Amino acid sequence: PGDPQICPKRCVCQILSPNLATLCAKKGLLFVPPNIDRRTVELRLADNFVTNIKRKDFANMTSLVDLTLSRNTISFITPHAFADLRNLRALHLNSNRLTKITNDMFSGLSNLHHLILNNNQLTLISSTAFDDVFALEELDLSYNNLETIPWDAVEKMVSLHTLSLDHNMIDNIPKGTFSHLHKMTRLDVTSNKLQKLPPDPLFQRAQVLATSGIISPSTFALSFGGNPLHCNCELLWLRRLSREDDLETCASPPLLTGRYFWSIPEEEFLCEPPLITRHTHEMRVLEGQRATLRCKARGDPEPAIHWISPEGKLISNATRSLVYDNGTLDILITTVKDTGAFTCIASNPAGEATQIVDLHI
Amino acid sequence: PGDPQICPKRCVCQILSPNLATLCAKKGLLFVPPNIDRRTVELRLADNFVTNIKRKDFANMTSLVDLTLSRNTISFITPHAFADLRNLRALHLNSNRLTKITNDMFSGLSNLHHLILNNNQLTLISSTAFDDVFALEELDLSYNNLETIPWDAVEKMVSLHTLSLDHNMIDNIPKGTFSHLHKMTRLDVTSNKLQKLPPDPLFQRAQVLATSGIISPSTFALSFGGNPLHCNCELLWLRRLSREDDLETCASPPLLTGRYFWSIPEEEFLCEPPLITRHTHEMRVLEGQRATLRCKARGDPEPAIHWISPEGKLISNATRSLVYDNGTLDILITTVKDTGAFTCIASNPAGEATQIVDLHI
Amino acid sequence: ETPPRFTRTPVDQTGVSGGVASFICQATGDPRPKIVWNKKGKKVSNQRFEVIEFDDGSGSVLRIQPLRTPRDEAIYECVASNNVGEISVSTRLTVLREDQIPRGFPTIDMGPQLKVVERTRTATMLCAASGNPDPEITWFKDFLPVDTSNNNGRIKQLRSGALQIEQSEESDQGKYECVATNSAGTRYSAPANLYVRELREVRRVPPRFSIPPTNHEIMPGGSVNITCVAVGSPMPYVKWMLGAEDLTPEDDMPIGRNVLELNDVRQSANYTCVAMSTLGVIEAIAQITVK
Amino acid sequence: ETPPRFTRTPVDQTGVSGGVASFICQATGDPRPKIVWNKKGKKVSNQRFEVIEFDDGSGSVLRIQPLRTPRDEAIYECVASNNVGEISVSTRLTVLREDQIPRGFPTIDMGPQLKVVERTRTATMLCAASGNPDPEITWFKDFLPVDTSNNNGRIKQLRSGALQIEQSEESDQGKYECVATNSAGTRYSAPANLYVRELREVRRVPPRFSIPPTNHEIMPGGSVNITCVAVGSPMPYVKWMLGAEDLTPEDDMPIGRNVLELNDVRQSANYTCVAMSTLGVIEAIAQITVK
Ligand SMILES: *[C@@H]1O[C@H](CO)[C@@H](O)[C@H](O)[C@H]1NC(C)=O
Ligand SMILES: *[C@@H]1O[C@H](CO)[C@@H](O)[C@H](O)[C@H]1NC(C)=O
Ligand SMILES: *[C@@H]1O[C@H](CO)[C@@H](O)[C@H](O)[C@H]1NC(C)=O
Ligand SMILES: *[C@@H]1O[C@H](CO)[C@@H](O)[C@H](O)[C@H]1NC(C)=O
Ligand SMILES: *[C@@H]1O[C@H](CO)[C@@H](O)[C@H](O)[C@H]1NC(C)=O
Ligand SMILES: *[C@@H]1O[C@H](CO)[C@@H](O)[C@H](O)[C@H]1NC(C)=O
Ligand SMILES: *[C@@H]1O[C@H](CO)[C@@H](O)[C@H](O)[C@H]1NC(C)=O
Ligand SMILES: *[C@@H]1O[C@H](CO)[C@@H](O)[C@H](O)[C@H]1NC(C)=O
Ligand SMILES: [Ca+2]
Ligand SMILES: [Ca+2]
Ligand SMILES: [Ca+2]
Ligand SMILES: [Ca+2]
Ligand SMILES: [Ca+2]
Ligand SMILES: [Ca+2]
Ligand SMILES: [Ca+2]
Ligand SMILES: [Ca+2]
Ligand SMILES: [Ca+2]
Ligand SMILES: [Ca+2]
Ligand SMILES: [Ca+2]
Ligand SMILES: [Ca+2]
Ligand SMILES: [Cl-]
Ligand SMILES: [Cl-]
Ligand SMILES: [Cl-]
Ligand SMILES: [Cl-]
Ligand SMILES: [Cl-]
Ligand SMILES: [Cl-]
Ligand SMILES: [Cl-]
Ligand SMILES: [Cl-]
Ligand SMILES: [Cl-]
Ligand SMILES: [Cl-]
Ligand SMILES: [Cl-]
Ligand SMILES: [Cl-]
Ligand code: NA
Ligand code: NA
Repeated sequence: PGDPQICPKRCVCQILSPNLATLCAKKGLLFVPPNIDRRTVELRLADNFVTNIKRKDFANMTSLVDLTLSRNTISFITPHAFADLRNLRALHLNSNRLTKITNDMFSGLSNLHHLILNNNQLTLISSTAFDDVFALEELDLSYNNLETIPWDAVEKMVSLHTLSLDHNMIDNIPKGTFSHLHKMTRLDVTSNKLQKLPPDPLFQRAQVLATSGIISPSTFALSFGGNPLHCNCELLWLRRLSREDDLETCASPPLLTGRYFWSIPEEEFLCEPPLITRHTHEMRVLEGQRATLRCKARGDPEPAIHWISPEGKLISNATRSLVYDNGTLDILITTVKDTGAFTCIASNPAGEATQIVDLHI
Repeated sequence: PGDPQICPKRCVCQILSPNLATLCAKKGLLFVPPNIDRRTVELRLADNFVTNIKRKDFANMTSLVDLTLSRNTISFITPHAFADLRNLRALHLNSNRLTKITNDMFSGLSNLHHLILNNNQLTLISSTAFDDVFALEELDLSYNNLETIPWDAVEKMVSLHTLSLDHNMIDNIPKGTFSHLHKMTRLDVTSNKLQKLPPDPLFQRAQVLATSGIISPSTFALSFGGNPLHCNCELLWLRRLSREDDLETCASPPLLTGRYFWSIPEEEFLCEPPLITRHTHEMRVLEGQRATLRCKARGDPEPAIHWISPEGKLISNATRSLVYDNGTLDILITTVKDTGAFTCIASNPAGEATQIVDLHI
Repeated sequence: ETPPRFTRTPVDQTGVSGGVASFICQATGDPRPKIVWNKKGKKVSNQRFEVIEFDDGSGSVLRIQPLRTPRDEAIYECVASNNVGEISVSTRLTVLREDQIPRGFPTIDMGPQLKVVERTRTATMLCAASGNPDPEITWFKDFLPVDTSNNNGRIKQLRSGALQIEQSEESDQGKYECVATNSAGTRYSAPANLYVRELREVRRVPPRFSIPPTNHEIMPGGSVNITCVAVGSPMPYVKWMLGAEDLTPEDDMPIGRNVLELNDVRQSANYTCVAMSTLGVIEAIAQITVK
Repeated sequence: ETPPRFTRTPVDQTGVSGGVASFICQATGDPRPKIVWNKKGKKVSNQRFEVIEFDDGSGSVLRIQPLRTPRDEAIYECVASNNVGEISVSTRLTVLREDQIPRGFPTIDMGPQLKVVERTRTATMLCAASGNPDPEITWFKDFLPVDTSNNNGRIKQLRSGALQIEQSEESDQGKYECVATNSAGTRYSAPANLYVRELREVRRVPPRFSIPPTNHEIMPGGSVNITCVAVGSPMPYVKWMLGAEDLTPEDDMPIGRNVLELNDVRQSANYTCVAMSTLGVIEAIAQITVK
């Protein structure tokens, strides 16, 4: 281990802190310099033109802690390029051209407290891409194309302080994401595609509300203001909160389009019960054949369609049957055991409505 | 024409300047407000969440001059949405999600002195997209994915002051681009993929070179520092200029890799003469059949392959013959007129080298 | 005065890894009995163990979330103590992990969702469960057992696992949980919130045809436009049908007006225009006869 | 003293829209004749009309770029005047636009490119042109006619339209233009720059085989590796060939070392290893005989 102190030709390395520093920032590098002392604790490559991270570049660096690639051209990172750094606590990839997060990317990282991806072009993240790092204090995805992220891996990080999703395309946030997650100060959803938001105790602590002469703090900071909110009873819990007005606006339903979210009274947030539009009254097909049952119901929000076997409880994806998203029912092998009266049920936050179909085989 | 003064519900409209102002900036709109007085000279929609520009939005606005869509989510603009504004001198689309510039986009614009597209995702621009505005003083494409732009339309704008291509993927700049250009102060190519640069009197006036005690103003400002320069005699004219050192770096040839461009002495900028690698010695095929002639030559830079008919000046893509990029020759209909000794010539800035192939039919 | 007595005691329970469990212990006495929960011979303390007193004050409820196996596997003890007496009850908690789940263990096929009900109206919290044998459904509101007893009262559990609250109060709103129990263990559904909002009454008008479908006579090969319009509060969806065949898909269902434009039909059939709303369905007939 | 005299006079010219044209007029006299260029009866002035004096001082050159039709169509007049005399010459310029170009008009098939030559070496500026009839090629350096005269001198024009400069001076560098002329008109090639750089001499080594291809004997069905290495300055490309069949594509040509690994060849053939450089080509024979 004992050796001289080597420095890249174009960089400046400092021994001043007991941590070895290698400062390559703003040196006009087109690639990661080949000669860097593997004992470097702090490596600054930021504000360079490097387009590619080879595995050789960051390989066999034990003591690296801060690594800043920010403001580079990087469009590609070789898998396991970062496998080597077991002590890396912060990685700044921000302001780069990365369009994807591969599952082997960050597959050596562990003790990482900051992963900064902000201001990249990423359209997708691999399902297992974040599985290797559960210890992240901060995950910054800001300013990307992401439609969704691997949420089940996000809730597996219990140390997460701030999650910045702002300025993305995100469709929705799963309900049970933050349920058992704690110690979370901040969440930024601004400038996204979210129609609704799931309730959560953290979001109950996002508000500041108190009686006169008493002051209630805000333990959670939340900004959803940039989204095309679909404003109905599902957002009522959010409307009942006492918060600042960030000028979030309701896109839908058409009655509320253009109205500011906090200006609308609580009573005007309205969801509507299910109504069954279409059905198959009676059906006759023999045993062991392809069968199809149509039930389609409308409402605000669009109701959930479930089925009920004759004198029975519930169907599902299973060995003898399959259910779909649009409501159709496929019994692949029909049997005389299935002859009878099936019930179609449609559920909504406002209510539920049922119809009946009859099946003879 | 005489009517009341109408204002969007959520905006603030000012009659203070003889130009009618409508200021919607930072109002949290998800879409362009339907009610805007068509007499508006100055319209600020900036820092809003609009995802779509409909034809109806900007339609029948005669007097509009400044229109700022900056810092929006716009991913789409309906064709001829801007057909209506003949008096628009400035359009700020910057900091948006646009991935394409359609030909019908900006197909109503004329008198435009500023088109600001910077900080968008554009990967492509239609060939005729810029044909409608030749009056542009400033075209800012900065921070995009563009591999190339419709140069022949760029040289058709003779009033162009500043062209900002910086932080793009641009491959190369055509040689005869800037000959027709005049009154051009600034060109920013920084953080691009350019290997070389074409000579030009503007680039000859980009340098500051003077004797001691004399200060030289730079009439033309040019920044190429962010590129993977291929450093050979083709860049020698650039190396002979006296300019500031912006820390541009040579990517190639391998001998110069990593070297700073301005540190390398002029004599070390080396291009190499052509060398013919492959040939077809003799060929026999009859008349009216598919024929192929292989000539492939290497060098730095890669030499230009041309052909010589027996006792003839040269060939071309034509009725009787076709030439390709890789150097192969296809005579689709061979004739006894084509029987003879063909000469293959490969040209380079360093020199040229020839070989001979014989053809009997 | 009077030594305590156990009015209700817990039972042996079995649950999954990450699930929850509840032990209900309530007592009577003068003085009011002090309810204690013990793991081995010491009062239970941990981040996941939460005791919830009853609004009556008769007792409390021990709730363990989430379930950690085998940290929580042990015997537990309810202790009802007062001035003149101390009495005890024991129950056993076993927790098996996610791969140890046998087939037939209670599984929640459809859990409760968000539900918003106007005050003094009927709210129904749905639940569906299965297993071998068929599991029994019980409900918990705000970590407390819901009283479904057939004794005359507001809250009533249905034939389906769904719970029904008529004449909804403001105190009805909270976190509801569906609990499936059988010989194989106990499973809790994902929690769901019931929101109680103030009553807003608005005139509700059933659907009536503003323009009924007009009987039209066109010789074969032609094309006609039948105007069918319906009105109401809510404004009903309008749909055309030939027999049982829906002539418009559910994706586009014009609310105001639906016109039927027939293409070169040279045979004869009777067409039906339908108007559907939550207030009931109305359907009228349009007779096209070809000569 | 002596009235002037026309040593060279312009000629009628025809060009395209956007092209250029040059009229060469030089005179002799004592005093030196003042050369004037007139459009109609007035000296030419405009942004596109640029007069270029000769280094001799004998005369000037009128260059019109670009050509604007029909603004520039007119008769033009060179005037040589001095103390004791004034004399005149006329020439007609006609300019036809891009769609008026007849077939056979001079077209430049291959124009000159950037060329960088070491001092006191041979630089060759290429040009190719075609048309009916075959056009004549003339050259212009820095808006001045290049003197290609066979009178003993440095600059010589080749059988091809290419211009050749032996023993390149520093004053040789500039902007060169190829000019094709025939009965149909005159066409200029795109301008190209010649860069003259200082001479750097390096020792040049023709290719020699460092490891010549080794004759190998392997019975049929086997696989062998033949080591062929060549050296030189420049280091030659190494390529394998069976007869006239190139065994490596031009995309990957190993500079240092090329090995031939043979696959299951059960017949017999003689293999050739080749090393190519700008200093020439060397080829050696590797023999594989199957038994
Ligand atoms: C790490 O890699 C470097 C170079 O790749 C090597 O010199 C060093 O020995 C390696 N360390 C270990 C522990 O193998
Ligand atoms: C059930 O199947 C449908 C399609 O057959 C699928 O979309 C859905 O995700 C499945 N759900 C489960 C819980 O397997
Ligand atoms: C429902 O989905 C199935 C496939 O999942 C498709 O084949 C069918 O056409 C759909 N029907 C409707 C009415 O959407
Ligand atoms: C402009 O369009 C609007 C609506 O599209 C119309 O009311 C108005 O009359 C039009 N003005 C002119 C001058 O065509
Ligand atoms: C000649 O052929 C090349 C490719 O085969 C093509 O790109 C080029 O446009 C052709 N030239 C003309 C004048 O069409
Ligand atoms: C050369 O290019 C032509 C078409 O441009 C193609 O058909 C041919 O395969 C190419 N040959 C090689 C060796 O690349
Ligand atoms: C259906 O149409 C036929 C002829 O078009 C008619 O005879 C019959 O009465 C109609 N149905 C009813 C229920 O009236
Ligand atoms: C080719 O190979 C044969 C047999 O191996 C040999 O006799 C002959 O001499 C070789 N060719 C030359 C030119 O030596
Ligand atoms: Ca060291
Ligand atoms: Ca892996
Ligand atoms: Ca930290
Ligand atoms: Ca994946
Ligand atoms: Ca949006
Ligand atoms: Ca019902
Ligand atoms: Ca007005
Ligand atoms: Ca158009
Ligand atoms: Ca201006
Ligand atoms: Ca196009
Ligand atoms: Ca680059
Ligand atoms: Ca030669
Ligand atoms: Cl910095
Ligand atoms: Cl690279
Ligand atoms: Cl960048
Ligand atoms: Cl602003
Ligand atoms: Cl929209
Ligand atoms: Cl944005
Ligand atoms: Cl007592
Ligand atoms: Cl614990
Ligand atoms: Cl009512
Ligand atoms: Cl005299
Ligand atoms: Cl002019
Ligand atoms: Cl030499
Ligand atoms: Na950069
Ligand atoms: Na924005």
